[PDB]
Amino acid sequence: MRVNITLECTSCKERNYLTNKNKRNNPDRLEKQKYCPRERKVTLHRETK
Amino acid sequence: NRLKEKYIKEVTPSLVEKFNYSSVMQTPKVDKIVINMGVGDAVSNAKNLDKAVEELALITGQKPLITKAKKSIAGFRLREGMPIGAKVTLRGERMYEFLDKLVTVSLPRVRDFHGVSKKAFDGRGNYTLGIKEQLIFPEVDYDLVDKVRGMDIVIVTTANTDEESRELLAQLGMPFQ
Amino acid sequence: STSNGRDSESKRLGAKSADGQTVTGGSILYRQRGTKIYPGVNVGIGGDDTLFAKVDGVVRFERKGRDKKQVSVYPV
Amino acid sequence: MKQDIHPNYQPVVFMDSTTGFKFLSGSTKGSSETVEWEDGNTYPLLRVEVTSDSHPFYTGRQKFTQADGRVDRFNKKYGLKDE
Amino acid sequence: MLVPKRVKHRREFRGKMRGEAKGGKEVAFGEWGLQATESHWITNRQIEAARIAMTRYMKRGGKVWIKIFPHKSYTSKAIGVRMGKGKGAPEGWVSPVKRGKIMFEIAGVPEEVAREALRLASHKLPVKTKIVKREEMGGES
Amino acid sequence: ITKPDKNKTRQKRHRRVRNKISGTAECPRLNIFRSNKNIYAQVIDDVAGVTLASASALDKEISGGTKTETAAAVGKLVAERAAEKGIKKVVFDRGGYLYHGRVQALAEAARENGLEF
RNA sequence: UGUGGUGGCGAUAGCGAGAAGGAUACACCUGUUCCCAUGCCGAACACAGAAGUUAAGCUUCUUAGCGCCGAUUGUAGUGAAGGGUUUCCCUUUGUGAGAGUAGGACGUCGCCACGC
RNA sequence: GCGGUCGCCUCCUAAAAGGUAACGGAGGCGCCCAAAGGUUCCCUCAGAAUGGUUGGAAAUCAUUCGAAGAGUGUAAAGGCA
RNA sequence: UGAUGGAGGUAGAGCACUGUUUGGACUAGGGGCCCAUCGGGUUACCGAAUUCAGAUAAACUCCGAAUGCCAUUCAUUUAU
Ligand SMILES: [Zn+2]
Repeated sequence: MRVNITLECTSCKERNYLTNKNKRNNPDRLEKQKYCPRERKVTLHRETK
Repeated sequence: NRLKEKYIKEVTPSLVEKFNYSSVMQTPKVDKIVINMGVGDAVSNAKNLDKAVEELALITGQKPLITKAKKSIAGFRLREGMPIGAKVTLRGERMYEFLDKLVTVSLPRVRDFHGVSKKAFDGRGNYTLGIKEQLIFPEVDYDLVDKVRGMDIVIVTTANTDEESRELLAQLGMPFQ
Repeated sequence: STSNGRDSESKRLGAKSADGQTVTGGSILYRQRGTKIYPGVNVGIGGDDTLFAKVDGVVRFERKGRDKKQVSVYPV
Repeated sequence: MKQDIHPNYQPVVFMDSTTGFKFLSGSTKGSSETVEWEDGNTYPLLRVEVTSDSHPFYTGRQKFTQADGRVDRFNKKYGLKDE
Repeated sequence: MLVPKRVKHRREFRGKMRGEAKGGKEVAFGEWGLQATESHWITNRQIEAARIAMTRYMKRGGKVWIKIFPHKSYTSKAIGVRMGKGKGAPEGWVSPVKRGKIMFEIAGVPEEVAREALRLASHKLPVKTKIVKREEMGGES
Repeated sequence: ITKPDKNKTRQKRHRRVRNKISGTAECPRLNIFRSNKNIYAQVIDDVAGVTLASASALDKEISGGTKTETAAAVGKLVAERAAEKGIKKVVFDRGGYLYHGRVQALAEAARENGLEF
């Protein structure tokens, strides 16, 4: 079921974070508001495609 | 309404007569009316509560809830979180108007005419006086109701012993046998 | 024909400094699993219920009436 | 009263087939005939067949010539033959 | 191979115990009783034999009191099996008795038949006994 | 039915507030006390246990009844008596209550009249 | 000095039982228009008021029925010396519990305000 | 030799700091949850007795007694009102 | 070595918790069966509501020792 996953900054285009999900409870892609170390500002992060 | 007027006029000084109360605050009032359509068959088909709520909304002036389960019973096919029954509380002045409907209309429209059974004691001022049918009230539609289940009424007073509640219900209609 | 012979390692709990010491900042005092002794003055709790000393000083032990005990640090 | 999710009610004055008690309230409705000032200015149409005096738990023993339809359905056709 | 009395399990194998001394634990039901004044294990079957040697002198009356019960269990391996592997299957139900404690008690029968039945009992138990009354109380009644 | 008391619940709420911070060394408490007809307040240090300044509703100078306005007057009195003894950064007790009325009436009247939160 | 608020100290502070009170204060009670609220219900929660009642809560006083705190003394257990069977027991020397009790005990200390 | 076992976590053996072996005595693990996480508010359980239509020892109710006899994703300890 | 404060649940007691248990009082009510084809439920065992007395535990505890262990701007002797 579960999958080790990585996040993607939607502005600076980097692979920043790493976390988990359960791919039958969450069919669509994750979106959380996290902190980007490159831009030093809170930025939306999507799942890496 | 009628029944606060009876408390102000006749009920309270007759209570001070028949129990020798030293102050008016000692007099027992009435608090609640609790109603419970205990269906227990929405687990089989869920469209059984779907008309029990329709009947309770007409009978009361409120809507009922839907009750949870707290257990998991194998015999009746029960788990946690199961829709079973439906409470209706009553407070304020809708206590007394519903009691007016109970004293006047309802209680004399039941076959095997006897009124009120005198043993509902519980020692502490609570007469759960259940209802067998559903067709008793004036607002009941033969073209809508099918099942022949019934109601619950939990009369709740602040009286200590049941000698007091008998005299209160004697001074509030309530045709005991 | 035995299905036993399994253990965990020993993980070495217990108080790691006595009373009356001179105790530097941020050192462990009484490692627990499960809160057996609550903290008092200048003592905090980590993730696995251990007990520090925030300020430099002297560890002394107390008790909360009847049930459970306290650790507190007085500078000085 | 929580808003919008409670049923319909108007303080409807009672009546009766016999002697017409006019004091009370109600919830259901109809075509209003006697909006009455001495009571709630509402419907009269709750017109119950029962006085709670007509039943012999309050007034006394009054059913010998009780003369009600289905009662007379036997007790008029041979009821003239009875008496 | 007659076992009268057992337990309900909750643990199969138990550690072989270590008994040193006791005291008190006097007559209170019941009027005439033994005292085991050494210390040993006492099995099931000895208490059967003690029962029957009691009751065949207790004809039409007189109470029998059994105050000791086999809680613990021994184990034993086979013959031909070496040392080695796990503890063998438990066979038997045996309870320890130290000094001081009282094996059995009698009441309702005069003294002579009492001492008859008690010496019939104590030749079937591996402990040196005595015979003691309910001697003195604050109220004997 | 036992009618339940209405200070046992308030003091259970005090006990589950006062675990975190009283902390009244020189940044003391405030207080908020409902009744049916009054509003009281105190400024308390620990571990002296000794108050510093206070005011109350129907004792001294009133405006209305069980109003917010009386509470604003009380907050004016508390903040003016406090700053005559050099106190800046008091800590609220919530008491056992909420912030809807009769309480924020004390609070934001006490803020503007000298105090700091 | 009464009452209310508010703190520490191991329930010796408690639980049960009984009596008394409304100067102020507290509380019950009246009601919902308004801030606000009920998975339904002004029961609470929130806000307006003040006809009355000390019945309840609260406060004061009595009480050793349940619970709490209990000395001294006797014994089991045991460090260090020793002696016999060696499974176990006994003797000198140091330390002593757990039970079972005489007994203590129906609180103590601190601050602010109001009324008197 | 044939059997069984090989890493990790709990309890006992373990001699009241910690540590301590046996093919000694008992059980689990190779995950799960986008909320079962963070904060801010509010709340108190299992049972028993007595009455009440379907309704039955055991559903929804109502009053009273009830320091825990409950719950804590999962084995066992230590905690938590 | 002496003085002082503290951590802990061994020995022994081991009842209040959970397991194992022995006799007496009792019905709320069960009996193969009754008095039967409405009340006495003859006798019977009595578990639970209970409640007296009496025992037991390595994986039971309301309690609880000598001793060892860790510490000290402490004291005496010693020299690590
Ligand atoms: Zn970026």
